[PDB]
Amino acid sequence: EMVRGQVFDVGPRYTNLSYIGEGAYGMVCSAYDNVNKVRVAIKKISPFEHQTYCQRTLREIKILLRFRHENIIGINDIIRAPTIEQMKDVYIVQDLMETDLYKLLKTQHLSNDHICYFLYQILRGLKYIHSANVLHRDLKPSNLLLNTTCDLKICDFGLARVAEYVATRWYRAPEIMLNSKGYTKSIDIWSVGCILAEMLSNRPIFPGKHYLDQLNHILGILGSPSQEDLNCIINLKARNYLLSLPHKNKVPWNRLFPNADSKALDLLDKMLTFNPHKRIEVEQALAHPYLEQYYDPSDEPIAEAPFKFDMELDDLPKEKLKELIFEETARFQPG
Ligand SMILES: c1cncc(-c2c[nH]c3ncc(-c4cn[nH]c4)nc23)c1
Repeated sequence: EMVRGQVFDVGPRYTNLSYIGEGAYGMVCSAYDNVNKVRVAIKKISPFEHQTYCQRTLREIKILLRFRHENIIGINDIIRAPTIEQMKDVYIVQDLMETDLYKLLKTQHLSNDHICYFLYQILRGLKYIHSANVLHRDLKPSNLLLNTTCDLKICDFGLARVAEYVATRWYRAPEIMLNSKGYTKSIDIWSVGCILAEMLSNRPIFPGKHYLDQLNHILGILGSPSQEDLNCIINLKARNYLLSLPHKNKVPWNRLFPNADSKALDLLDKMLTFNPHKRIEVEQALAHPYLEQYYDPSDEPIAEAPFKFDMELDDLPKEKLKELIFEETARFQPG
C-alpha cells in the first residue's frame, strides 16, 4: 500500500515492496511477484497533468511494447485503474536487474574482458533500435541495466524519437550542444563513445560547468577541429566561441588510457569524432576488430518493422494522450 509515505497500489499480485529509486521517470520499487514467484521492478508514473510527461510516458509504453530484444528492457505488465476517470497513476512492471552502469562505475573496476562484452551488448541493442528507425537520445550509464551474469539491457526510452530543457549534458554530442535538436543516429554513437571512455577510467570524459566549458574539454582531448569539422551551426554563440580559441593539441588516447586495449582505443576514437558525419555507425562498430570475439550478424537481429508515429505526439493535447495511454494499456487487463 505505502512506500516511504507514498501510495503504491500494486497488489494483490505484487507484495513485499522495497524502495530503490526516484527519478524523472517516476518512482521505482522492487516487489515480489506472487504469480511468477520472482522479484520484479515496478515504476509508478503520474504524468496526466503535464503534456510533456504524457508524451514521455506514451513513447516509453509504445516503444517497449513493440520492441523485442535481449538487450532492451521489456514490459511484463501494466497496472492502472479499470476506468479512465480513476486513472491517476500508471505502474509499469519490468524485469528486476541488479544494478545500472552508473552505480557500478561509481565504485567498481571493470577489466577489459567485461568492457568489451558490455560494449558489445550496447551496440547489439543499439543496432536493433536504429534498425527500428528510432533514436534513443538519452544514452548514459544509468540507462544501462546489468545483472551479475553480466547481461545488459538498455532502458528509459522516454526521450526517444523517430529518425528543450536538458538535465545531464555529459553524454551529448557537440552538435546538439545547448538545448538543441536530437537529429541523427550519430548522437547515440557519441553517447556510447562517452560511456566507453567512462568504463575505461571510471570518470566522465567530458565534464563541464557549462556547454562552452564542456566544448573546451572536448577540444582539450580531440584537439582543435578543422574548418570542415566546424559544422557547429545550431548556435551562433557556440560557433563564435570555437572560432576565437587558439589551436589545441590532440591528446593521444593511450596517454589518457595507458592500460586500455589498443583495439578498444581505436574504436573509441571512431565514436568520439567531432564531425557527426565522420562518426562510425553501429553496424560498422559491431564489425570492429575489438568486438570480433562476439561479432555475429546472424545473431544481431533487426526490428521486424521500422517505427513511424501515426500522429505527431507533440501536437496532441494531454487529454487525448491520456486516451491513447489508456488504450495502449488495455491488453494488460482481463479480456
Ligand atoms: C526504467 C527506468 N529506471 C529503471 C528501470 C528498471 C527496470 N527494471 C530494473 N531493474 C533494476 C533497476 C536498477 C536501477 N538501479 N539499480 C537497479 N532498474 C530497473 C526502468
